[PDB]
Amino acid sequence: NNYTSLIHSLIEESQNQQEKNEQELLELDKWASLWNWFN
Amino acid sequence: NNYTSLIHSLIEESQNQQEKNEQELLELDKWASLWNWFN
Repeated sequence: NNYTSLIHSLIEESQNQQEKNEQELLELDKWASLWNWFN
Repeated sequence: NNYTSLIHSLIEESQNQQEKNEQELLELDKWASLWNWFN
């Protein structure tokens, strides 16, 4: 019934994946913007 | 620039999504807590 500990682990996993996906998206934007500074 | 709003449209959609998945995980946390408090 350890479900409570595991469910909380899933919650954290869900947040680690969103935060990295978003991080990486803003990496792209910085680069694309520096890139468009020349184009 | 339009890569920027596109990046943001994907950052927003990734937020809403992550929040829905967290809500369905919270609802599972409710049922495991109910399971527990009974028995």
